Amino acid sequence: ATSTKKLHKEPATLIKAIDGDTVKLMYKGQPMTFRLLLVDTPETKHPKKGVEKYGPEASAFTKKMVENAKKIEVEFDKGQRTDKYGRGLAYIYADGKMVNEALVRQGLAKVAYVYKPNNTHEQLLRKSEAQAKKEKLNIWSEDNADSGQ
Repeated sequence: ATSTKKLHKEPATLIKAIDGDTVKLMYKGQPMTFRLLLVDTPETKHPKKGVEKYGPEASAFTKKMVENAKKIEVEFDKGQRTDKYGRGLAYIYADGKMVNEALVRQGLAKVAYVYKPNNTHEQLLRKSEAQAKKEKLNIWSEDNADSGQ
């Protein structure tokens, strides 16, 4: 595949995360929001009696992986760069780990709708989503017995 790859990663710092998909990071010497591309997080405000499933989970792993990951790199996809709300459409890499591939392989986020041309790390997100569903992690842990009946 190519000789030395055609995509690189720029250095960025942490500023202030808000949700599991919305995270503010310092890039280009300026405060810019970043929305995990091809990623989707569950709402934690729908319920007023407190989330009993997984409300405060992706948000805690987002601020914990970004606050600890000293090497945070960002990689914009050849697709657009900013959504219509000024969101940084790209992928995050905490400690050389695809933050998006982590929340998805952990069973705390599903692959967001796929819209071309944004489709680079798509098949990869499909494999991680299948693993979480194959391990019954968090949301994928609904099977009770399914042994005959």
